[PDB]
Amino acid sequence: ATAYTLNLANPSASQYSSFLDQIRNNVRDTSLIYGGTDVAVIGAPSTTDKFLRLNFQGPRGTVSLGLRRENLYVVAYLAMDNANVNRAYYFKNQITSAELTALFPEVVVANQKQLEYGEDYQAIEKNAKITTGDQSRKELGLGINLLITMIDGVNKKVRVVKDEARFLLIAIQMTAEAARFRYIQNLVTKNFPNKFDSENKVIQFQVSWSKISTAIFGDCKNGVFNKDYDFGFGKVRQAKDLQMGLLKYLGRPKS
Repeated sequence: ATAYTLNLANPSASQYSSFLDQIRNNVRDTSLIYGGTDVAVIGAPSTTDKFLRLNFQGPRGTVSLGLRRENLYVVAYLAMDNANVNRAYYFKNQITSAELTALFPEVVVANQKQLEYGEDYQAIEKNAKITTGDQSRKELGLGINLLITMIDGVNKKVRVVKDEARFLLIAIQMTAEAARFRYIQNLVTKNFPNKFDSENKVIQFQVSWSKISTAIFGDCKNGVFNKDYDFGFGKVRQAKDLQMGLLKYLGRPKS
């Protein structure tokens, strides 16, 4: 599969932004214009190019994440164990053994292992064993330095579910969610490269991806919604106020 790399040995705000735009440009169909806006839209499903590889390159090793091109959902990750041997962990309802070999060719078939829990946030959060606040992903925070610390929990280490789950929660939000929402991208660059607090607004955006994409696709004219909408953080009438980065595929515009 095609692969893009994020250098965490010498990080910079400009490089992080370029990384996110490479993801957006790879999966979008430039001929799709939703609600008269200039926001990128994911193209229709394909069988000739199903996955995308993202490499987190560090001074002491590289950890990789695999995503599905049709919706940016997570399918698997790659990391060396305590014996320095490469291993792959995957969600079975998302990818097959042969496809996994093409995605991560440095991992032999015998070292491919199925994950014992679902890829929905609720299931991953339970295994993360967070003990303060509402115990959800929000309590961990966000940021480049945080991604670096969480990667250390899986790079060249014996697998521990608690640490694996915490790594996945931050890796998914710093790639897929940041690609979908410029509000999240902007928080990361403003605070670069530090760890910082998350917000209720961040979570409200994430749970509303389908609803937001649907409103722009069928109830918006030249960037203006036909009625008021509230996704949790306030009333909105102009699509631009949502600062979207990538919309969900819902078909081609009518008329």
